[PDB]
Amino acid sequence: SALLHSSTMVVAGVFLLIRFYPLMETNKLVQTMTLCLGAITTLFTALCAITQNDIKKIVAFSTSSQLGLMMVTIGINQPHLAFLHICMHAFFKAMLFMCSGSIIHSLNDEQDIRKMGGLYKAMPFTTTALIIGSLALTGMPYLTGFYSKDLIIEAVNMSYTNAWALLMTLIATSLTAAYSTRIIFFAFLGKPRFPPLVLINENNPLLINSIKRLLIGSIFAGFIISNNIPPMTVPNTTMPLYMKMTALIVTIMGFMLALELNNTTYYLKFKYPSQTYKFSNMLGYYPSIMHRLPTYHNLSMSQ
Amino acid sequence: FSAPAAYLTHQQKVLRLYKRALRHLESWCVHRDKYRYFACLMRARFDEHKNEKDMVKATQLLRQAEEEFWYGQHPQPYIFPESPGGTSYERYECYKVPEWCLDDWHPSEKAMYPDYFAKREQWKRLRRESWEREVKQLQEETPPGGPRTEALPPARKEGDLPPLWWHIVTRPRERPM
Amino acid sequence: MLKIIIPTTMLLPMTWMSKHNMIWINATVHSLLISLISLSLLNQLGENSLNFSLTFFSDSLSAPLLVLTTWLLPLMLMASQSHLSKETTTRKKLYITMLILLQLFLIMTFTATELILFYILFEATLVPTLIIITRWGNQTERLNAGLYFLFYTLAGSLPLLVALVYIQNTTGSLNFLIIHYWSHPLSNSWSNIFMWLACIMAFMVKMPLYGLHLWLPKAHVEAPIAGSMVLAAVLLKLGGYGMMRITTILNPLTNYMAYPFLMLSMWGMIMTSSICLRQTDLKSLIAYSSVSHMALVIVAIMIQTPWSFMGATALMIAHGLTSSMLFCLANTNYERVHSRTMILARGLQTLLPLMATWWLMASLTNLALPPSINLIGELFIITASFSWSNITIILMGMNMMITALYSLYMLITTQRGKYTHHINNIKASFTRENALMALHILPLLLLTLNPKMILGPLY
Amino acid sequence: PPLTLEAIKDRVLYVLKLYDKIDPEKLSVNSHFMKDLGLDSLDQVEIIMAMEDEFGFEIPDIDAEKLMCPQEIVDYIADKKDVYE
Amino acid sequence: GVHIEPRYRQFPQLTRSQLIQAEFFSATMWFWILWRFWHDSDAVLGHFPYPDPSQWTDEELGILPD
Amino acid sequence: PKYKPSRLATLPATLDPAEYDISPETRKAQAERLAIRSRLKREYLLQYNDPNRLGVIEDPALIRWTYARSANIYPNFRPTPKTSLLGALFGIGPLFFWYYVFKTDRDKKEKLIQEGKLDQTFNISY
Amino acid sequence: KRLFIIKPSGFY
Amino acid sequence: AHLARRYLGDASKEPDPLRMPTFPPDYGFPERKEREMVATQQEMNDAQLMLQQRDYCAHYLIQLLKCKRDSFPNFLACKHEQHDWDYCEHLDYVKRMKEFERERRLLQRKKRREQRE
Amino acid sequence: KDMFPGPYPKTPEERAAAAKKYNMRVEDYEPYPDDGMGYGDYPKLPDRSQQERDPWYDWDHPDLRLNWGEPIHWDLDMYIRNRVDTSPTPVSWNTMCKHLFGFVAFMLFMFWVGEIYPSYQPVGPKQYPYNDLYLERGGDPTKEPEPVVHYEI
Amino acid sequence: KMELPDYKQWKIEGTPLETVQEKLAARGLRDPWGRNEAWRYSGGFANNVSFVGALLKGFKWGFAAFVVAVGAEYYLE
Amino acid sequence: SWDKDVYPEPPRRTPAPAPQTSLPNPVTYLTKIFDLLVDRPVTLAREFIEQQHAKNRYYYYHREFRRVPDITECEEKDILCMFEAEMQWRRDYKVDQEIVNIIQERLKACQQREGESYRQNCAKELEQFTQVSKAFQDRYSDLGAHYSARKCLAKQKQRMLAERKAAKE
Amino acid sequence: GYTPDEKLRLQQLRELRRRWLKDQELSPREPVLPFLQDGAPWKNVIYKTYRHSIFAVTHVLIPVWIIHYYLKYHVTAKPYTVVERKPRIFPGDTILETGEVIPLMKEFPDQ
Amino acid sequence: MNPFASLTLTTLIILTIPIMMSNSNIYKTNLYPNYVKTTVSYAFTLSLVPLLMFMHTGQEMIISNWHWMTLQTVELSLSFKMDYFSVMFIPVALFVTWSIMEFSMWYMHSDPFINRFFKYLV
Repeated sequence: SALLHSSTMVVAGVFLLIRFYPLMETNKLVQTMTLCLGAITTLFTALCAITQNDIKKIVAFSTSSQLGLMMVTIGINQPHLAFLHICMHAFFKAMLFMCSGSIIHSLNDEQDIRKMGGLYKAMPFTTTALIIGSLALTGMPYLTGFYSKDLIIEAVNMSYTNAWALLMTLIATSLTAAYSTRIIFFAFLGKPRFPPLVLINENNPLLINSIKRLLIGSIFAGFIISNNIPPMTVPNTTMPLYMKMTALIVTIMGFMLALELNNTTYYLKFKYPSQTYKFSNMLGYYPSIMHRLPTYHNLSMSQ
Repeated sequence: FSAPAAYLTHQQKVLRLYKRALRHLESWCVHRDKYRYFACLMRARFDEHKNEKDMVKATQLLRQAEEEFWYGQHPQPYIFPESPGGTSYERYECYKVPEWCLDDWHPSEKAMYPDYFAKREQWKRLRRESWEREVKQLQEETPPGGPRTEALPPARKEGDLPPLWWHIVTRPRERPM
Repeated sequence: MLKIIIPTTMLLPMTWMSKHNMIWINATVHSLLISLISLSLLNQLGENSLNFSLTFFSDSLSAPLLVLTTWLLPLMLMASQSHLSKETTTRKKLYITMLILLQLFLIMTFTATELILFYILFEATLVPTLIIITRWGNQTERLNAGLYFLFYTLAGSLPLLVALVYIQNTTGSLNFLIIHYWSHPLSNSWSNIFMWLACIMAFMVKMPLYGLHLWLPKAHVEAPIAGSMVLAAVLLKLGGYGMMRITTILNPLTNYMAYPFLMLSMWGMIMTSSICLRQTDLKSLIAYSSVSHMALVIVAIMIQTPWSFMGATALMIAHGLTSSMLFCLANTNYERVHSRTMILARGLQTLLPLMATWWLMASLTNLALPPSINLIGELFIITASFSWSNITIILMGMNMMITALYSLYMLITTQRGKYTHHINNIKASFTRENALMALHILPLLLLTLNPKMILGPLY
Repeated sequence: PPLTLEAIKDRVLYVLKLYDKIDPEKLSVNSHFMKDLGLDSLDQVEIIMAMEDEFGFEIPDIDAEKLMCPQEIVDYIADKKDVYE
Repeated sequence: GVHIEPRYRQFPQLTRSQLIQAEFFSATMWFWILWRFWHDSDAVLGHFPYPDPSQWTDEELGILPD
Repeated sequence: PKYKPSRLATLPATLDPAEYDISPETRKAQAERLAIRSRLKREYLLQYNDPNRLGVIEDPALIRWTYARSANIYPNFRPTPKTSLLGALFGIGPLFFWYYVFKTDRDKKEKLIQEGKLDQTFNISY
Repeated sequence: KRLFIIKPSGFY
Repeated sequence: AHLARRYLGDASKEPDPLRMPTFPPDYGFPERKEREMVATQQEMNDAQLMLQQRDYCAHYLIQLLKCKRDSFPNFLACKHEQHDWDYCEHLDYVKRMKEFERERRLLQRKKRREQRE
Repeated sequence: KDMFPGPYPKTPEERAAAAKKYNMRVEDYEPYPDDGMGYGDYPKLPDRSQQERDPWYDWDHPDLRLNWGEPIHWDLDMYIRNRVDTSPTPVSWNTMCKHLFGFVAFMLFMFWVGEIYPSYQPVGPKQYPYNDLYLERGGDPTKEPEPVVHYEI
Repeated sequence: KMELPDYKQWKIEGTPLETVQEKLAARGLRDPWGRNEAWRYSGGFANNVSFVGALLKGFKWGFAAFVVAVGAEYYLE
Repeated sequence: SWDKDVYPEPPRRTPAPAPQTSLPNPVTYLTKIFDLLVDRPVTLAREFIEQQHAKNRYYYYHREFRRVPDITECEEKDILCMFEAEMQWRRDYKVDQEIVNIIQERLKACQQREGESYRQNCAKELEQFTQVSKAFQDRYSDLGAHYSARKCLAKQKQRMLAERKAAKE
Repeated sequence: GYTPDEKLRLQQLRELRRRWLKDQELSPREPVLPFLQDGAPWKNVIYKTYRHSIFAVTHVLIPVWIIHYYLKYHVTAKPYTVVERKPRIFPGDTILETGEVIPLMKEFPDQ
Repeated sequence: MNPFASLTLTTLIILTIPIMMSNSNIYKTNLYPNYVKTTVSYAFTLSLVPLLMFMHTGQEMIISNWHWMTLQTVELSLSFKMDYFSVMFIPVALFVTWSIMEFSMWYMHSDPFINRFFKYLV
């Protein structure tokens, strides 16, 4: 999942669209379709990720959201920016997945965040790596995320774009910080909830070295790549200040709201699920009705 | 596992609901302290009707609790990693190779582990020797219209092994690797 | 061409006079040698066909099929060794002779210059196939399957015989060369329409067409492994070859008369692949997959575009190899478990790893994984149909999806999951079985390197 | 780190000791929860949940309802984890 | 390889190198952010002021008097 | 609220009213079902744990299932009006529909070709 | 403890 | 802002981005000098500049590309050249902003003429 | 031979014999309705997936969750764990479908509205030199383009 | 062998479990597994940083490096 | 080796390197290393094999076919002349296909070479390919899978009749 | 709970199972069928730099030599095989034919 | 430009060497994952060279080494379009895969078919 379905296989479609950018620029309907589609994916996948109890599931939904952001970038007719985002995402999301794998291995195949806790100090190295990676994923300034995502948001705002697609991208940006706060608070922070017989041990040269390499990448590759590649996109130099800072503002809003809800989780107040929570946690019910009705009809008709 | 029963008693059904309710509540209450607080409150609710004697009333209460459980069911409850539905469920199933394949090993392969296969032959002899008594014992303890329950009898007399024991005893290890 | 025909004939006295311990060995040796000799025919000229004599000729369409048959015979012998090992020497020699006669007939069919000679031999192929199916079948449905196959083929062929004799009376010659050089367009008269139907229906029956494909499941399932191999590798391609030859004198009436058969095949591929999805018998699933893959070739032939014909030839060769391999794998599993129910044997990957790898590669070829010749042919046909009508892509892509689905479903159900506990007779794979699978796979993957050979005369 | 029979027993008795309703002084490997101790049916379900959460493997209800003796729980865990020592 | 011994109900052993590397890389990230921001903040903040319509006049824009 | 079961979402036993029936006849029926299950299980175990047995344990249920799915289909088939109607509408219906669609498309393209409107600038492969 | 691992025959 | 003044406000007086430019360039402005292109067509083709980037600031960008090619291995020795390019692009975007408001004030003035008549 | 599926049971005696053949209780046994579809006397087992079956019960076939000799569902292949699942869901089927379809429809409607009222910046169209790069953008060199002059503002 | 620690040492005292116990005592109930969950809220596990605190990991040293680096440039320029 | 007339390659214009930074270009050192460690031994092996080839110097010739009477100058049932003409037509068909391929190669090479200026700097190549495409399509298209010289003759005759009708109007 | 018969059977089965598991334990040795290729060549050959460099040679030097040599049979032989994008020309000097060009400039207000 | 083509082809070709060696004893030995990792690392180092050349100049090329088949007027040939996207993505993908392979060597250490796993990754 870390290699194929986080950084290489999943980006294949976006690469296909980028490779045909000279042709895609000619047509206009296709650009709008890509834009709207990507907006839908970002919103839906991030919304589902907010209420996922499996760490790998949260990371995978984050990957889907990122790919949707790249598709939106294609909708803004900004292919090179999308490719740059592909590179940066490959750098940091793979590190996030490796940290999740380390957590799972140390906790003896415990993938449910509800039974993971107090990992901030138990695994300092993977904690640092996850922190840096999540910050980059949320577009922390002067990180791999800052040199692609922030530019993508800026381009989307400063362009003739479907209004609702732009809105969905911005809302999705807050949800990005939300699921990051989820995978930080409910896993690394808090009190331990894992079973007894603590076997936590990340003192492995291979794991440390791999995550270290991806760390150095996540911290400096964005700057290096952006400052080395020849200029290919005309920048939106003059921009309203609030539009310029919108990415950071939305990220901060998401972080604050998610942390607030996580703190309220501490409060001894059990409450029954909301219908919206059921919708999000059931993945919008899509894998239920869209995986039973069509298959049933097809197989029954066939027989 | 253990031999199944024809039906579940009302007491058994309530106990099953009790475990499910607590586990779902634990799934809801991520923090341990939060769960422990509400666990006792839920336990009290069961204690409130522990005295309840009327079976019709108790059955009516059971129906309501299950309806409440479904409405309060956690959409994504925690499942143990190796439990059915877990992430690691059936993960090592492929590595589990039946023991009868060892008899198909080439003599060279059996030479690589001589002591083990020698002990394996002893196990084979044990199975054949006891098999006749196993079937005979089952017939003696079998009701007229065959067995009505899947429960199997133990070894009544010394020198005999529990009937139908080979597969249970020689089953694959949890982690073959 | 006698450099191939005469040794094939000489196989028969060898097999009859070979020692009981050397029958299979001698047959396999000299069959492989004959395939090596047949390899020379692949050196086709750019324009002119290799007209060896007045009676025998070859082109870039006939040569791949000839090589395929000469190569298929040894593998059929190897597969037949297992089940025909308790048979008496005379009957084993009889089976070998039936196979040799079938190969000889097919060679002559693919090389015959005269249309009536082709008809004679292509209908002569029924006798050995019928005998093989009815005599050496394992079930009780073998008799009914043989009846169905024989009667379907004859009901198709007899009007073709009448039509061919009519053409001989009118045109004056049935030689393919003369028939092609002296081609005359057909009108839209009812007489011409019925002549076209008579000339097309027999080959439509030969390569299973939706509606007339009922014989194929029975034949393939009931027939012995070798018989199924020929049935799904060459005997079906006989229809395609004959149709491609006979369409030369069936134009422009083909444009008007193709629509019924075209729609039948385009919907039939989807229908048969969906049937594959919900099959309980392994051999039946393989047979229905064959039906779909052959419906693709039927569409390609009906469209009559050069790309379609190239893709048709490539698909025919590829499908022959793949279907033969799939039947061989199913035969090995069946021999071990003595049942054809797909759900009976599960998790065979753990017990037999190498055979599982063979299964994987065969299934990948079945789903047309690039750059396999299967995909080359399928893609060429898809492009030709897209040129014919853009709407075709819908059905073509859906059929691709269903093919991938049912192939991977077969792989998962058989070579994945928890092993069946009670089945304890699954012994290690024999060297012969692995060699059979290798001799099925390696040639195909090598053919992918130089597809030009199997791309037909329109390359 | 293979769990040993003695280790499994130690952890089981540990969980039972941390249970305030179970007095540690009379806590024995053969202290039937329903007979030797005063634990009721809900207490049996609770202790089963505690054991399964501590060892991280779900105990089936049909098996759980018939696990009363602490040694029975220990040996069942040993069987599930394939512990022969 | 039993360098780390498993505990039962206690926080695990944390080797010195683990903590040193974790803190070093976290501090490296923070230093990188601060260094880049001090060197260049326009990327985050702005480089050129955003003009306003009121700034331009009708004659400056070219709008003739009614 | 309550849970409404569907064909693809069955009603769970916990919400099933029949599960809570403790009448004597239902208990006897459950006993009989368990008896049949136990008998079949005992037979399978006896064959399965037999050291002498070296082969597949034939399952009559599987044979019956395979037979009914293929062999017994036609013998029980009756030309009812429902069967005839459904067979017609799913056999020739789709064929006619696809024929109409493809014929219309082909005729449109041919019309464009005849008037030269259809673009074939680099359509040199067909 | 080195434990025998039941495997299918790999020689063939 | 301007969207609300066009979607929920007076769309007639609010400039339509696709329609713009609508009022003639000579109308209103007494005289307007045309923009001058520093670089030449052939120069753009020689630099193989993207058509999107072949704008009225192409000269600064070409100098930036030249310095960057020469600066390599150092990739931090063209900040001044980059600054010149984005400054020109800043002016171009400002000019476009003025074009929007030029149509804007003209549209209201057009209504004022209607009010007068 | 008598252990093979037969025709639709007509007399109650036939029904009992069929029930015995399939190892089912006479009360439980139910043939498919005699619609002429070729089902015959095969039992109409409950249409529930193998996933619904108790995962803790010891099945003779664990992966399929089935017992030897147990009557097999007609559509077992469809109802395998790897295929269509009919297990109960937390939310009711109608509600789940309503929520999914409503969400999709609302998304589509709002995207159409956003297309009606797009988001744009208050700037004029970007200006390019050489007649909007006519010649650069594959313009006929022989045919002089219409003049595109941009003035300084 | 891992040395299973004392079982008596696990006490809800101070831990939020005790606060829960006080709330239950007000209701008239007593938590029965307080000591079992004590280890989670005991030892080094008891003290954990907040979200904002966690994100600022290394900032002190990083800021110190930043200040030193800024001063180093000025001295060297 | 090949005919630059058939395969036009515009004269290369590589700019002169003018480094403006003291830092040494890694590319230069890497290229020197690559040359010394790879190109040199490869060139030496090439030289040895070329010597071996020079020793065993033999030539292969190009077969040329004389022109044969076309299907137009052929009797109705004269199968001998028809065979000759059909073979000639098929040879010419192959040659025309290869001409199309050559022009396509030119077009693709232009697309890659001109980079971002491909649209304006490949007009000649695009026009050439368009011409060749038009000609090839008019001569050989819709003939069918069983194409023949008679079919091209029929298509040409139909085209000529249509041209006559158009010119008469 | 467990019926006495069931409990007794569980005990007996557990005893036999544990015996089976103990049987599933490798003997002190697992006879390894009898390395002439790894004798003197692998006796005490260099285990650091030789190993690293021989891996490097076989995996890059030989492939790179083969591919660069294949260029001699591929790009030099067939036309339009390796097409390089025309080098971008910024106002300056070329190599084959030299020559220079330079455009005009606008007023430079500030950095 | 000549080293550009050579290196760009060599990266992909070197990536294939482990798959070829999967037929040797190295596959059976426990060194196969390490050999795979080192091969990927060396290939990434090689991929850096065309990246540096492209950064210095912008070199982009297409390499149609082998001609597959000429379908009438359509010629199919194995052609590697080495441009900005490919020349930059190859290093990123190789570096990520290198890190992932090290992590797999740790995480999948106990896996019975770890050699198969690494071969599949390659």
